[PDB]
Amino acid sequence: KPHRYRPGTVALREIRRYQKSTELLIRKLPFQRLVREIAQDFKTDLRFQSSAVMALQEASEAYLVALFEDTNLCAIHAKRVTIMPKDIQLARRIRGERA
Amino acid sequence: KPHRYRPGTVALREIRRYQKSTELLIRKLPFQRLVREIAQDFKTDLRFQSSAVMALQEASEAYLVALFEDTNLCAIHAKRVTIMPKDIQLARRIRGERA
Amino acid sequence: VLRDNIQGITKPAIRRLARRGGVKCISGLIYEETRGVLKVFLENVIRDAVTYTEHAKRKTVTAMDVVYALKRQGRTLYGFGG
Amino acid sequence: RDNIQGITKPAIRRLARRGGVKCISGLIYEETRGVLKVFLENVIRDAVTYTEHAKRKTVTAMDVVYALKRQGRTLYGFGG
Amino acid sequence: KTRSSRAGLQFPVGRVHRLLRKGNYAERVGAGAPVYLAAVLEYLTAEILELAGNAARDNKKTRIIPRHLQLAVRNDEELNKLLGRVTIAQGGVLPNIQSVLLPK
Amino acid sequence: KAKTRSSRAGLQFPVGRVHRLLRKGNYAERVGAGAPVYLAAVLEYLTAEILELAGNAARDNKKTRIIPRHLQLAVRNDEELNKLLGRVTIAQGGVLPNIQSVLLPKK
Amino acid sequence: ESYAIYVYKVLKQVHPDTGISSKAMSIMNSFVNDVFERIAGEASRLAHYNKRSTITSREIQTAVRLLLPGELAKHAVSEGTKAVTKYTSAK
Amino acid sequence: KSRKESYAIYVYKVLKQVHPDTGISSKAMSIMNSFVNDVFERIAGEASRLAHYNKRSTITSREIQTAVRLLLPGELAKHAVSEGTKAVTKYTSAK
DNA sequence: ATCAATATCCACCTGCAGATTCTACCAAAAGTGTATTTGGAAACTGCTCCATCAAAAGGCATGTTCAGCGGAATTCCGCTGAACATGCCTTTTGATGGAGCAGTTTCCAAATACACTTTTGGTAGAATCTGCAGGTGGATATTGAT
DNA sequence: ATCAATATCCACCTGCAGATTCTACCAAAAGTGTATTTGGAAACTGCTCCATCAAAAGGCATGTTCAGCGGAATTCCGCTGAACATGCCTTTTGATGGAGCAGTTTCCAAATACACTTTTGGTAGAATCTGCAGGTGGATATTGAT
Repeated sequence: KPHRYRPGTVALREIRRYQKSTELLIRKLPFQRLVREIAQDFKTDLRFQSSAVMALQEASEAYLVALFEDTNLCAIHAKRVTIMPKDIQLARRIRGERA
Repeated sequence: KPHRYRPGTVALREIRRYQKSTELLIRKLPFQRLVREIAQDFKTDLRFQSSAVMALQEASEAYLVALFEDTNLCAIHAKRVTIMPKDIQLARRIRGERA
Repeated sequence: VLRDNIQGITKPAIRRLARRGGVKCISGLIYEETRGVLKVFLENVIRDAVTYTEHAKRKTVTAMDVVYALKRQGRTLYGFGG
Repeated sequence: RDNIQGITKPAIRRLARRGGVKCISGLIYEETRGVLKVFLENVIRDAVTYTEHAKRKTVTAMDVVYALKRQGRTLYGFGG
Repeated sequence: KTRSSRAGLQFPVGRVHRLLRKGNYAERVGAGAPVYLAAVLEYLTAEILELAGNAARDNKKTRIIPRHLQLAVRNDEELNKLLGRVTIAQGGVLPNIQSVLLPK
Repeated sequence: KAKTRSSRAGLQFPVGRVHRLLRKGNYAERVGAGAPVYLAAVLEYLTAEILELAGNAARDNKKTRIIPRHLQLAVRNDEELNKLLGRVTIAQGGVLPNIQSVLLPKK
Repeated sequence: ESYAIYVYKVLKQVHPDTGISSKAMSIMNSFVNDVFERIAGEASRLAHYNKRSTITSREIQTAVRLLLPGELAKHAVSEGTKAVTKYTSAK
Repeated sequence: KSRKESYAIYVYKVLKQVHPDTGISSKAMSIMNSFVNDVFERIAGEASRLAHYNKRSTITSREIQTAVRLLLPGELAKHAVSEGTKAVTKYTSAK
C-alpha cells in the first residue's frame, strides 16, 4: 500500500534539482579539515584566509562535477547507465592525467 | 597453393611494424595539396617553406596517431575491438573539442 | 592532530556532485575512487599554492596563492580576486 | 578528385595501425578526414595569421610552430 | 580631456596604458595600444553583461549574480569557448540530462 | 686572460647568453646576477638527463648516432621526463611499442 | 584598484534597470583581467617573434584575432579600430 | 647574413661529457635545441610571474628556483635545484 | 602431429649522404673597469583577520530493510570488415627560372623622459535604501498502482 | 484509463543582509607641455629557395570471399536506490587574543649604464670521412591447413 517511487525517479529528481542550483555540496567544515590535513602533511604551521579554502572548494567541486559528466558519458558509451571505477578512469586517461 | 592469413594477423603484423618505424604515413603531395587548399581560404597567393609543410604534417600525424590511441581505448571500453565513429567522437568529447 | 579527513567527503556529498554532473546510477565502488581522485587534485593544487606562499616568505596561504595555483594547472578560477 | 580525399584509406589505415588499432569500421575514414580537416584549419589559420602580421607571403616553419604552441601542441624539430 | 573620452570609451584608456607598462610586455607601448585594448575589453564586457542581463531577466531577477554569468557564458558558443577553461565560482552547470537516462 | 662566467659557474652552457636572453626576454625590469647562472645550470642539467637516456637508447639499438627516435624513446619511457614533455611532440620519434592485450591472438 | 565602476557604466548601458551583485562584479573583474593578460600576452610574443620592441595597436589587433572566437573577434577588431581612429582624429 | 644562434654547440659539449663516443644526427640536434628553448621559456615565464605577484622588479636565482620547483617533476626538480645551487655557489666563490 | 608458405631475424657488405674536421674572416657578443642609481631588506609597528573556544539545534549523515532492475554471461545469426591478388595513376624525384625573404640604409613620426598641474576613483564610514531569500498555503503536475 | 500520493509551481508577503548613497579626504593618476632619442617603415637589392614541368617509381583502387565480430535476445542474481529511523556534528553567531600581514622610513649591496677591449660563435666552402640502410643469403620461427 505505502507509496514508493520506482528506482531512478528520485535520482532524476535530484539531477534536476542540483543542476538547477549552485550551492556547494561538500560539507564546509569537513572539507576544510581535509585541506588542512593535506596541506600540513606538506608543510607545517601553515595558515589559510578563509577565501583560500573557499577557492579550493569551488575549484574542486567544479572539477569533480565536470569529471562525473565525462564518466557518465563513458558509461553510456558502454551501454550502461551506472558509472563505475573504470569509467572515471577512462575519462582521466583520455583527459591526460594518466594515459 | 592456398595461404591466407586469418583476419587480424596482418593487421597485427602492421601494428608491430609501424610502431617500430617513424616515417610519416600520409603521402606528401596530396598532403601538401590539402594544406595549401585549406590555407587558401585564409589568405590568397601564399607560398609555404618546405619546412612549414613538413612541420604541419608531422604535427597532424602525431595528433591523429594519438587520437587513434584514445579511440581504440574507447572502443575497448565498449568491449569492442573495432574502432568506430562514435569512439572518435567520445574521445574528442572528453578531450575538450566536441558537441 | 589531523587524520582520515578524506572520509569527510561523505557518500551523500559525493552523490550530489554526481547529480549535478547528470549521473542517474552510481556503483558502490565510485566513492572510494572519487576520494582517491579528489586527494590528488587537492595535493596538486596545494603543493603549488603553498609553493607560492613560501616564495613570498608568508605563513598564510592567501587566496591568490590558490588562484595562481589553479591558473598554473590550467584550471583558472574566477571570483576570488582573479 | 578532391584534396581531402587525397588523404587515402591506406594512409588512414597506416595511422590507425601506428596508434595500435586492429579492426577498423568503414565509416572511420570519412569521419577521420573531417577531424584532420578541422585540425589543419585550426593550426593554419593561426600560422597564417602570424604570417600576415609580419607582412610576408610565405607561411614559415616558425609560423607553424608558433601556431602549434598556441594550439597547445608544441612541436620540436623546426626551431619551434 | 581624458584619453578615453578622446577615444569614445567608458573603459580607462590611461589605466590600461599604465597596466601594459607594468606588465612589461615590451620595451615600449605605442599610444594606439592601450586605446585599442581598452576598446576590445569594454566590448567584451558589454557582450557578456548584455547576455547575463537577459538571464537575470529570464529568471524574474533584477540583480545579476554568478549563475547568470555562467548561463550567459555556457549558453553562447563563442564565450563558452573563450572561457572554456575557466571556472566561474558559484555558477552551477547548465541543466542537461542524457536521454538514455529518462523514463521509458 | 679573462675568464667566462660559465667557466666560473663551471658550466658548459652560456651563462652570458642566458643572461642576455633573460633581459631581452622582457620578463622583468632587472635580472639578478645569479639567475643567469642558475638557470643555465638547470638547462644544462636537463640536457644531460636526456642525452644520457637517449644515448643508452642508441646503445640498445647497436647504434652510435642519436636520432629522434632515440630521444622519443628516451622520453616517453621515463615517468618524469615524459610528464615534463607531455604536451610536446618530437618530430620523427614514432611511438613506444604497445598493443592492448585484448587485441592479441588467443593462445 | 578595479574595473568595477567601468563594468558598472557599461552595465547600465545594456541593461539600464539591472544591477550586479558583488560576487558577480568580482567575477566580472576577474574576467576583464584575464582577457587583458591574454591579449597582452599574445601581443608580447607577436612583438618579439618579430624583433619589434613595441606593442602597437597592430599587435593588439593580431592578438585579438589569435585569441578570440570568430564572431567576437570580427566584432572586437571593429570596435578597436573604431576607437583608435576616433582617438587619433582628435587633438 | 644575420647569424642564427642555437644551443647546438653546447648540447654537443654536454653530450660528450656524457657519452663521449656517441654522436647526434642533425635532426636530433634540432630537437635538443627546441627542448632547451622551451624549457628556457617555461622557467623564465614562471619566474616573471613570480616577481609580478610579489611586486618585485628583479628575477633572481630565488625565482629561478621556485620556478623550477613549480615546473619539474619531483626528482627532476630536486637535481635541477641541486645543480642550480652548485652553479651559483661556485660562481660566487671565485675572483 | 605434419608438411608447407612465409615472415622474421641475423651476420655480413658497402656506398654515400650527411656528419666531421679545417681554415678563417668579423660583427656581435661577452668581459672589464668606472660612475651612478636604486630595489627591496631590515627594523619599528598599526591593524586586520585568523585560530579558537562556546553553546545550541536542526539539517543531515548513517545504518538498515528490501525488492526492482541493471549489469554480466551466454548464445547465435548475418553482415561487414580483412585478406588478396590485380592493373596503372599518382607520387616522387630531379632539374630551373623568378619572387620574395632578408641585409642595408635613411629620417621622420612617434616613443621616452622629466616637470608641473589637476582631476579622479579608491575608501574609511555613518546613513538610507531595496531586491529577494525563505516562509506559506493553495493551484497544477507527475508518478505509480490497479 | 480513473485515481490517491506527492512533489512542483508560482504568485503574494516581509524582515534583512547585502547594495546603493553621499560627504570628505588625497595619494596617486592621468593630463598638459616642451625637450631628446630612435624605432621601424620604406625603398633598393641580391640571392635563396620555392613553384613548376618532366620523367622514373611504386603505391593505391578494386572486386571476391568468408570468418569473425557486434549486437540482439534472454536470463540469472546481486547490488543499488528508496524509505525510514536515530541522533551526531555541522552550521551559526559571538567574542577574544595575538600572529602575522602589510605600511613606512632607512640605507647599502647589487643593478644599471656608458665606454673601452678582447674574443667567440656562426657562416661559408672546401676536403676528407664514416654510421648505417638497405641489399643478399640462409637459417628458423610463425602461422594456418590438414
